[PDB]
Amino acid sequence: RIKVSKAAADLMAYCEAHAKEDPLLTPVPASENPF
Amino acid sequence: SLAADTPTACCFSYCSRQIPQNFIADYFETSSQCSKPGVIFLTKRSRQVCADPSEEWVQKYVSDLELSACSEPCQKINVKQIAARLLPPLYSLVFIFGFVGNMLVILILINCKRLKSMTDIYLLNLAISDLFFLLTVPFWAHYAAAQWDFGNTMCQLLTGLYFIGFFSGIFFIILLTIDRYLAVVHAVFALKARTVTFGVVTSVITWVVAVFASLPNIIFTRSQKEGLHYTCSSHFPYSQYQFWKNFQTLKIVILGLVLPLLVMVICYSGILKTLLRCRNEKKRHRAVRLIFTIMIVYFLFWAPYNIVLLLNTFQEFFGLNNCSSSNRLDQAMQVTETLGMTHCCINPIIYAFVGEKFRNYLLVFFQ
Amino acid sequence: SAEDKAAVERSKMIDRNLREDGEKAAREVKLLLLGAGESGKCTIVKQMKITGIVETHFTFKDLHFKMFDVTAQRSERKKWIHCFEGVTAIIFCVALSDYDLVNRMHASMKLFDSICNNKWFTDTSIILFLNKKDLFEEKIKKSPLTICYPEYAGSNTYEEAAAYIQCQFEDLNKRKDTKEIYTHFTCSTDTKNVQFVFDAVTDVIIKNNLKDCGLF
Amino acid sequence: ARKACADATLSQITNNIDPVGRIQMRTRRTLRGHLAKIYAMHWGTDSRLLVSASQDGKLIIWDSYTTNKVHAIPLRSSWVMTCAYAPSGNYVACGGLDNICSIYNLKTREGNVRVSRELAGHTGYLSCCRFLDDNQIVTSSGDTTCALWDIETGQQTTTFTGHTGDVMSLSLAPDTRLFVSGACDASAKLWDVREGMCRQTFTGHESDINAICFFPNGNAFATGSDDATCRLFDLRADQELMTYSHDNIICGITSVSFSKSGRLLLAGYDDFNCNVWDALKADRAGVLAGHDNRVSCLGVTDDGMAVATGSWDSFLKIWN
Repeated sequence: RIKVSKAAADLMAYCEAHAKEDPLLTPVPASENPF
Repeated sequence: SLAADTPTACCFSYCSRQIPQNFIADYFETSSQCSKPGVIFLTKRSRQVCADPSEEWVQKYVSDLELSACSEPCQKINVKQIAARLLPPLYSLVFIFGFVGNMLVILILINCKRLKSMTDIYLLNLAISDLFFLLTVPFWAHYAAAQWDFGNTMCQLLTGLYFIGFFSGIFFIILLTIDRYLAVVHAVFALKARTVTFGVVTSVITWVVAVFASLPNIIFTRSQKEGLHYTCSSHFPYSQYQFWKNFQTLKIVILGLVLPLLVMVICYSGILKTLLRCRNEKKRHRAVRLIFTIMIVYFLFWAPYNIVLLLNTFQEFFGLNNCSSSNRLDQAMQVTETLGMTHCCINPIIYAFVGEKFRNYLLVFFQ
Repeated sequence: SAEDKAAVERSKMIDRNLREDGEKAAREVKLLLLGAGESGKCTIVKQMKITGIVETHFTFKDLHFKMFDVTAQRSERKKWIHCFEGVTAIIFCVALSDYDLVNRMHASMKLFDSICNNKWFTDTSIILFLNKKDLFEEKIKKSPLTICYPEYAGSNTYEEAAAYIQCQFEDLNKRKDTKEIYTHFTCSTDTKNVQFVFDAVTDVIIKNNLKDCGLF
Repeated sequence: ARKACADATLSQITNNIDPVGRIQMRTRRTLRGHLAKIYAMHWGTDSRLLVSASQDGKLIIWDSYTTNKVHAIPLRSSWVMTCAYAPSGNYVACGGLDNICSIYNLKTREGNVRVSRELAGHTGYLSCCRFLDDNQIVTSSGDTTCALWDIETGQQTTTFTGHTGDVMSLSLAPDTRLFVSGACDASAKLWDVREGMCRQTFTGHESDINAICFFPNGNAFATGSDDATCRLFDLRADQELMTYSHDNIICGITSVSFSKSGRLLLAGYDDFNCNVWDALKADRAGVLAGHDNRVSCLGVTDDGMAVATGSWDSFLKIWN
């Protein structure tokens, strides 16, 4: 078992490290959007 | 019988003597509303002369005058200036009401209903017919108060659209009645009979029958100059004019108070007979009340129109050759055609909006 | 774009077949079965026409009926009762003899009340069937009805007991105007029992068609 | 102890991050053709072909790029509420109330799609199913049980039991080694496909659970309940990190899915719309609306390009 603080830190770190590869968060242009 | 197509003048007395050609300046053809076929020669003065096309000399003059480019007919100008009193607001409010209703019905069928039933196809086709009617309505409202500002082919296509919408709506009412009959009396048979493809087939056949009935009115209608103002109306050839006239006033009448009324009293009768199996007073009473409302509304809004048409055609019977009586009859024809316009514009609210499933779709589309 | 055209035409083929299958499903009638102890409806199944859901197909009077018996679903009923939304009618089978056995009649009544007063089956009707009538006569003229119902119809005879049971089963339908219950007692001849089902299905189709056209 | 490992609430920890803010998704493609209510769906790794389950007895493969139907399979059981699309794209699993899990081969000669295998023996109905591999496949039965099957064998390779309430959903981790299962007993339990037993149990709900989904990182997972709440649990922390609950929504939840980066958590509710919340800040970010009936199925592509939402109104649409 680990602390809830370290778990939240890992979660937010995984979010911020993958925030670039977020087509939902980042509005891609029509040329970069198949849909 | 388009916008009552009230002619400027219908005269009932011919000449027994010869009129010189130099006194013939302009020619005008009498509309189909006249008791007898005739041609009006406008002289150098405002005074006009009448002639029957059955003559041999009148053909010579009516040809010579158009190659270049007696009694007085009772001018139907009072009919127009009383029509100019309150035709336009009535026509306009009927048009806007029917237009908003039919667009509501069509958008509802497109969005919520998605045309799942054959009743939906029939309702969409009836709404399209009413829309075609209401597209022509204001164009005739603009002609009631002022001269015709369009050409021969334009008023011909407008007559085509008007009569197509009228006949198609009349036939689609019968189609909806037959669908209700098959759903109430032969429900287990309607499960295999009511299909969307059969609905589209019957709708196409109804459209082609409507246009086939309209074509006699399209070819026998044209626009001509009556003095300063223009007018587009139906002018049948003098060889069989009355006959064609009869045919015209027969067709609508055959489709006005005979065929749809018999279809109704045959279908809704069995519907009410089967309604005894419902065993729900609140529902049975409401259904019988709605059926009676449809019947009485159709009567009150179509019987005077066919009655006035029969009055105007058969003038020998119940003689009304007096031009004052002719003015009263033309005003009656105008108000009865406007009543038929009210009927066609309120048929959407009486065939669709009365249903609860339709009101639910409407309120869902609203929000 | 040959591949794109081929894909579009294949989608058109699939949509045409799907519309045909939907027309087939709309033409046929889908019925539902429910019961406290046994929802198999042995009275209807005994007809010569005839794994969790039992599907029974039979055509009668130029009308095909599909019946779904739900008895092997021991899970929570509310979790899968929403799947059957849109059926023609629900045929609820209650054993008349199962009135003194133990709570079973009370369980059937509570199940009927929970099923009829459900937000997913408000428009659907209920074709209630009362099984075991000949044995119900023996049970009612040998044992009193006070065991199940305190009132017991007063007279405590077969006709009065059956009438009181029917009125009590109809009492659970809070949606009187919205939902109509067709109550019937099963007969020895299966043809009358299927004729009642056909009449109830015809009435339900009448209601549906009148709601479609706008009369109701 | 469980309470001993508790430091604070997640919001007090993440109050330093920048908020995502208001996000609005527009409807790109709307898929129509199902003549019944749609219940479940699944996405593919290629983010081009998806599966959908409907009560019309027919399952059609949707081409999300061109809005077309690739394959059509008639079903002998019209009462279906679960479906799974294999990552390899060769098998499609379909369940329902028939207690039978039917596998259909997508890639066959002459376009002849036939049942690859029929998995029977389930006391209860099929509530959820996902593909471990092309041959290993897990399903949730209605008898509070999960079953891991082999295709070419047809026997129960593994059986997971221990739930007191009816099992409604399962979720597979990205590493495809351990999974989670949510049942009606307000419990989310972890299982391993190799060990074959419950490793950890997560509670903290008052009503039945019918939705669950792993975090893209694999160390956390959110659970969907019917009392308008979504709780996030961690596999290593053994702690309830965060809870979604709002006053405007009181209806139940049908599906829960995470995005590519995981920063946005999507959940289909019974209020005829779906809600997209912020993963850390525990606040609402978007309300996807446009479904006539309740949003039944929710899916997000593996690359997170777009999100497919399908409702009981025979309508499933793509948002991006």
